[PDB]
Amino acid sequence: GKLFPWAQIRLPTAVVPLRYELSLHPNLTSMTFRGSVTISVQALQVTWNIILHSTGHNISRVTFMSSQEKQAEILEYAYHGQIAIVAPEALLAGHNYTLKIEYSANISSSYYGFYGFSYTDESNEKKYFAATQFEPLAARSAFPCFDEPAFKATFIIKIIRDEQYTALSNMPKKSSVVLDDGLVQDEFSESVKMSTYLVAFIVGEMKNLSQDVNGTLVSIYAVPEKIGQVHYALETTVKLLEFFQNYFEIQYPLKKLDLVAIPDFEAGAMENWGLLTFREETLLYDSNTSSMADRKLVTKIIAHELAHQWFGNLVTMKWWNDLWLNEGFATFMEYFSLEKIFKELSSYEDFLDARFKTMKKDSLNSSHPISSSVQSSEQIEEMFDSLSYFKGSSLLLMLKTYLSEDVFQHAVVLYLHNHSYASIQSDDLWDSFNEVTNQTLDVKRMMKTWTLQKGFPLVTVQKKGKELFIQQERFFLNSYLWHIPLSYVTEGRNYSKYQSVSLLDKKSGVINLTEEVLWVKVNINMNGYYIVHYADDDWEALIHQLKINPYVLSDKDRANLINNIFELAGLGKVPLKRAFDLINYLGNENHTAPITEALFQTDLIYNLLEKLGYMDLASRLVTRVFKLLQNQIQQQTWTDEGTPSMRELRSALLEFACTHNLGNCSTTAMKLFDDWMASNGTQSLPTDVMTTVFKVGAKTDKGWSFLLGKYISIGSEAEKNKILEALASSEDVRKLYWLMKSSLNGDNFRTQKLSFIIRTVGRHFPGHLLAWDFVKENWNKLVQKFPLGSYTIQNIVAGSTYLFSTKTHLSEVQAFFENQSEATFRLRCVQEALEVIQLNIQWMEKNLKSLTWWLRT
Ligand SMILES: *[C@@H]1O[C@H](CO)[C@@H](O[C@@H]2O[C@H](CO)[C@@H](O[C@@H]3O[C@H](CO[C@H]4O[C@H](CO[C@H]5O[C@H](CO)[C@@H](O)[C@H](O)[C@@H]5O)[C@@H](O)[C@H](O[C@H]5O[C@H](CO)[C@@H](O)[C@H](O)[C@@H]5O)[C@@H]4O)[C@@H](O)[C@H](O)[C@@H]3O)[C@H](O)[C@H]2NC(C)=O)[C@H](O)[C@H]1NC(C)=O
Ligand SMILES: *[C@@H]1O[C@H](CO)[C@@H](O[C@@H]2O[C@H](CO)[C@@H](O[C@@H]3O[C@H](CO[C@H]4O[C@H](CO)[C@@H](O)[C@H](O)[C@@H]4O)[C@@H](O)[C@H](O[C@H]4O[C@H](CO)[C@@H](O)[C@H](O)[C@@H]4O)[C@@H]3O)[C@H](O)[C@H]2NC(C)=O)[C@H](O)[C@H]1NC(C)=O
Ligand SMILES: *[C@@H]1O[C@H](CO)[C@@H](O[C@@H]2O[C@H](CO)[C@@H](O[C@@H]3O[C@H](CO[C@H]4O[C@H](CO[C@H]5O[C@H](CO)[C@@H](O)[C@H](O)[C@@H]5O)[C@@H](O)[C@H](O)[C@@H]4O)[C@@H](O)[C@H](O)[C@@H]3O)[C@H](O)[C@H]2NC(C)=O)[C@H](O)[C@H]1NC(C)=O
Ligand SMILES: *[C@@H]1O[C@H](CO)[C@@H](O[C@@H]2O[C@H](CO)[C@@H](O[C@@H]3O[C@H](CO)[C@@H](O)[C@H](O)[C@@H]3O)[C@H](O)[C@H]2NC(C)=O)[C@H](O)[C@H]1NC(C)=O
Ligand SMILES: *[C@@H]1O[C@H](CO)[C@@H](O[C@@H]2O[C@H](CO)[C@@H](O)[C@H](O)[C@H]2NC(C)=O)[C@H](O)[C@H]1NC(C)=O
Ligand SMILES: *[C@@H]1O[C@H](CO)[C@@H](O[C@@H]2O[C@H](CO)[C@@H](O)[C@H](O)[C@H]2NC(C)=O)[C@H](O)[C@H]1NC(C)=O
Ligand SMILES: *[C@@H]1O[C@H](CO)[C@@H](O[C@@H]2O[C@H](CO)[C@@H](O)[C@H](O)[C@H]2NC(C)=O)[C@H](O)[C@H]1NC(C)=O
Ligand SMILES: *[C@@H]1O[C@H](CO)[C@@H](O[C@@H]2O[C@H](CO)[C@@H](O)[C@H](O)[C@H]2NC(C)=O)[C@H](O)[C@H]1NC(C)=O
Ligand SMILES: *[C@@H]1O[C@H](CO)[C@@H](O[C@@H]2O[C@H](CO)[C@@H](O)[C@H](O)[C@H]2NC(C)=O)[C@H](O)[C@H]1NC(C)=O
Ligand SMILES: *[C@@H]1O[C@H](CO)[C@@H](O[C@@H]2O[C@H](CO)[C@@H](O)[C@H](O)[C@H]2NC(C)=O)[C@H](O)[C@H]1NC(C)=O
Ligand SMILES: O=S(=O)(Nc1cccc(-c2nnn[nH]2)c1)c1cc(Br)c(Cl)s1
Ligand SMILES: *[C@@H]1O[C@H](CO)[C@@H](O)[C@H](O)[C@H]1NC(C)=O
Ligand SMILES: *[C@@H]1O[C@H](CO)[C@@H](O)[C@H](O)[C@H]1NC(C)=O
Ligand SMILES: *[C@@H]1O[C@H](CO)[C@@H](O)[C@H](O)[C@H]1NC(C)=O
Ligand SMILES: [Zn+2]
Repeated sequence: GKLFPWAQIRLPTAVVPLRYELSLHPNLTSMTFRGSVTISVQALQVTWNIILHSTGHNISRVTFMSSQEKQAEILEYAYHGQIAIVAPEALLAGHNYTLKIEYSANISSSYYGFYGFSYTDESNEKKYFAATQFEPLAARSAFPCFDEPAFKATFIIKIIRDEQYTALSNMPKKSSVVLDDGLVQDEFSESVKMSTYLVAFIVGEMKNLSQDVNGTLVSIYAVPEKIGQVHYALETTVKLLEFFQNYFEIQYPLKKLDLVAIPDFEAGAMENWGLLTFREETLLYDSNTSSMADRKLVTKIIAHELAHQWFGNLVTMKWWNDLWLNEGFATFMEYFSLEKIFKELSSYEDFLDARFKTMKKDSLNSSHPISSSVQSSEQIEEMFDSLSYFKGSSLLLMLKTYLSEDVFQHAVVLYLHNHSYASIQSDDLWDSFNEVTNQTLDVKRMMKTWTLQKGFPLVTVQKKGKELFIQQERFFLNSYLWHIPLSYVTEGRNYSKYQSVSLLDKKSGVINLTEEVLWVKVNINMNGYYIVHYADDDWEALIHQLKINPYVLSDKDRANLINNIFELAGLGKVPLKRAFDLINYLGNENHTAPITEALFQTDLIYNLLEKLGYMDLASRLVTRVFKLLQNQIQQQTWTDEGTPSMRELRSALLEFACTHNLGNCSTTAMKLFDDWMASNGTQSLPTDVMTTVFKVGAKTDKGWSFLLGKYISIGSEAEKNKILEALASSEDVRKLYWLMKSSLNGDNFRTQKLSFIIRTVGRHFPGHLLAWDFVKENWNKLVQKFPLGSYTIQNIVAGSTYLFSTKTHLSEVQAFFENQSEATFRLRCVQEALEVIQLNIQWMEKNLKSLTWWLRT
């Protein structure tokens, strides 16, 4: 880079793009493409060079176009992904110029950038498909551009395809001219002002189902064989689109909106303006073969991706340090829209579980402020983590419960209007709230520690007569104050309940209770991003109540108490026995949210013990939890009867009983599976129990082979994923290895399912070591397919490491990562992984001998 005219990661500010015209001629059979982009730019400062982004481009020609065309010289700096155009005459300030670069390139074999893949039809024909995934930083691999989100421009896109293939892009199509040799050239209309990471184009054989919605054509695309499965998606997109245009008070601005089920896609979906793109398993749906977890997944993702058309596309963060302004808003709007127009799905259970898991991570010293400087490519990819998504929506949810829902909307609508087709940073949002409260509250001041400081506060609560003493401190095990909007509910001696709110912006304070009260619970429904720790008498009060009658608290409040007690046991604020004391109430619980959280704490302790060789202790622990839930597990029916939350409770209890061979569930499941196999896979299996039935079946070599045959045979991808979870839960190490190797190479299983497979293998005893070895031995190939730092990698590092609980393993994991580049060693997921092992070591030090005692007999 020493003879390159630019020394920094971030492009200069002296030249800005106005309009791109991109012409691509891709070849899916040779996996290459020819390109010619033409950029109109304006120079704001006198410069001799244009610094631009480009990787993997064999550039044949560069010309400064006018009348007279001037050839220009081009320099490359691949370490920074940058190229430098040397101008023949200096670019003057206040002038604009038009640049043209003709180039050729390979189509990607990764999931990043303009990538191409191959699939097999039902008629057993091989088919070719090409698609884009640019966010965060791959647009530059497709065409030269100013590949930073603040450089918003307009795009005209042109594709030369073979006539059998459809070409979609962000904007509607304008023209189609038929050329020689079976080729068409599709031209698309010029786009709105957008960032380069949103540009998208697809080439593949696809059918469509469309509906006009008030002048905007809404279409669902999929390969021809799956087109019968897009109806639900179409219905749901219409509902959410009219809900969002109403709540935001800004119409969706493009004449069409496409949603595309891509046969091979790593993310769950991508929010490209006008061309939303999804995994097949996250868009297609069939009530006959898809569980209610599947339904809810399709509807969540749609809600999330549609919300990005306003939060992210219309209004974009200036730089990736504020990614949470896109992803936090989209995740809030996803779960908010679901509670207003799809209450029945009880999506709040999903949002609550996700916040519980984000908080465990956010509690580690390897956590970062949700707004953190990032400059390196891997630092940018790592910004796509749970904090951006679920601590960002928790910040919004804390504000929405604090201020009115009406105040919140006012601020949202004002924010989006002011900043349409432009860029924003954190303070711009805190301003819009300040304007809506007519500057009474200083939102910018209150939101400071939540935005700039990692972690969350521990609120400690003690009752003294008719008052509550409240304090706050940082939640950590070896820092500024937070402005904490506190909520409490309390039951009086006349058995009357009251709730109120108070804002703790100092270290300590006293809440005046107007009466004397039986118990008190702070942080209603965990609408605040903090953990609450009670004095001993005040835990006991809440525990005594849960045994007498748990239903004076909501089911979110009860899930919150189980999560907080166990997380406070890890910290050491309460002995582990008090956690177990609390979930002894579970005999009277029959709601999903609390049972789900108890089973997770239970299963996490089981999976830890099992790896350490304490197979006896683990099993004692599940049999004690089984007795607590015995009545609930035995009521369960093997059907799809009931509300969504009851169907989800059914799957959790039958999965927990079958997995630990408790009761006769094993036997019921084997009988149902064996009758399924006799039918040759044609008998009705209830969707709710299909994971569980398959898993039991996959434990024999006959049933394993049978399941595999239908995996490569059936048309329901959601059913295929239940088969894959059952296949990957075999105890036959040869088969597990064969499953990972196969997904990694793209044969039979697609590389998109690898993270799922690796994690399933690594969760149980047979594959535990196997999965971590596959990760270590295939690290370099993994990082060819998935970018270093991205969520797929974070998910693989975490899922293969987090059940290690020995000093030896700690040093192994650390030393393996030190043998990689510093960029790899200093990845946040790698550091978080090392801290989680260290906490396992200490948790076992503190709690093992006493756990052996309460399970003695
Ligand atoms: C990327 O590089 C490619 C390599 O140079 C380039 O060339 C294209 O390559 C692909 C892949 O090989 C070809 O697609 C395949 O085409 C064949 C043959 O298609 C022709 O024949 C069929 C039917 O006749 C066949 O029938 C029997 C069995 O039925 C065969 O045994 C027999 O030998 C015959 O091949 C016919 O239906 C096709 O007609 C199509 O196109 C015409 C106009 O071109 C239309 O009138 C018609 O409606 C129809 O759409 C065709 O004449 C086929 O068997 C495969 O299934 C597959 O379709 C391309 O044909 C080939 N193109 C050319 C011009 O050579 C790619 O073009 C290049 N891509 C880009 C974007 O540049
Ligand atoms: C999760 O768990 C909670 C707690 O167990 C459930 O709530 C309970 O639901 C049961 C339903 O079986 C309730 O029991 C019902 O009692 C009703 C009337 O109670 C009055 O009368 C009894 C004596 O009969 C007194 O003890 C009491 O003080 C009341 O004054 C009955 O009407 C019900 O029987 C009905 O069904 C049968 C057969 O269908 C009919 O033949 C009858 O005519 C009658 O209509 C039933 O016995 C219990 O009271 C509830 N308790 C609480 C605390 O809520 C939730 O339902 C459960 N949730 C889920 C999703 O499973
Ligand atoms: C069960 O027993 C309880 C006993 O507390 C009964 O509830 C109380 O009922 C009495 C009589 O009706 C109420 O007394 C009245 O209170 C009026 C004030 O109402 C508003 O303020 C209350 C408290 O305000 C102070 O405290 C809070 C918390 O620190 C601060 O934020 C405020 O700024 C104040 O300093 C709220 O509880 C209430 O909902 C209103 O917001 C007052 O104007 C009247 O003149 C009278 O004094 C008493 O407020 C009730 N207490 C509570 C906690 O609700 C209940 O009725 C009994 N059960 C049955 C069935 O009757
Ligand atoms: C450099 O290139 C820019 C970009 O094209 C030129 O600026 C452009 O100027 C025209 C007007 O001369 C703008 O069009 C206007 O649009 C508004 C509303 O959309 C309309 O009311 C006007 O009647 C007019 O049509 C245009 O928006 C503006 N920029 C862009 C990005 O479109 C500029 O003139 C060129 N030359 C120089 C010396 O800078
Ligand atoms: C697939 O999409 C096309 C549009 O791209 C649909 O055919 C169009 O129908 C719309 C209204 O639904 C009209 O605005 C267009 O003029 C039609 N175009 C053509 C070329 O006929 C078609 O209906 C969609 N397929 C399904 C099954 O809905
Ligand atoms: C259906 O489309 C029309 C036209 O796009 C919408 O009317 C627009 O509403 C916005 C918001 O107030 C105005 O800024 C435009 O000027 C209106 N356009 C026209 C032509 O009147 C209409 O709101 C849409 N339907 C719904 C339910 O929102
Ligand atoms: C927690 O992590 C922080 C940073 O992630 C560590 O703080 C650094 O400590 C070194 C000590 O040599 C300093 O050079 C750095 O400046 C510190 N970073 C910051 C941001 O101040 C700290 O060591 C860790 N703490 C614990 C208890 O593990
Ligand atoms: C629109 O957004 C602009 C930012 O472009 C807001 O301007 C900020 O306003 C606050 C409070 O007045 C100031 O402290 C900032 O310094 C301003 N920023 C800039 C860059 O000027 C403006 O408040 C918003 N307008 C409306 C009508 O809401
Ligand atoms: C805490 O709340 C209690 C109950 O509302 C307050 O006690 C009341 O105080 C008012 C105002 O002085 C008196 O008129 C009543 O006689 C009291 N009621 C009862 C039932 O005792 C107390 O003043 C509050 N303290 C603070 C610091 O706000
Ligand atoms: C059970 O289902 C399987 C599909 O997994 C069937 O296997 C197919 O059978 C037909 C002919 O019967 C062949 O044309 C296909 O190629 C087979 N698919 C394969 C082997 O992957 C099987 O036939 C079904 N059982 C019965 C009794 O019909
Ligand atoms: O691949 S995703 O699984 N797809 C996806 C996209 C949007 C929202 C959700 C969601 N909603 N509720 N829970 N998750 C999931 C994922 C990527 C990153 Br970065 C995450 Cl954080 S999640
Ligand atoms: C670059 O493109 C030129 C012109 O098409 C071609 O001759 C040359 O082989 C290409 N080089 C590489 C390394 O792709
Ligand atoms: C395309 O791939 C081949 C094989 O890896 C490589 O030699 C060539 O340089 C690639 N093209 C570009 C433009 O990098
Ligand atoms: C299992 O035992 C329960 C009683 O706990 C009984 O109702 C059920 O029928 C039994 N299941 C089978 C398959 O025998
Ligand atoms: Zn998103």
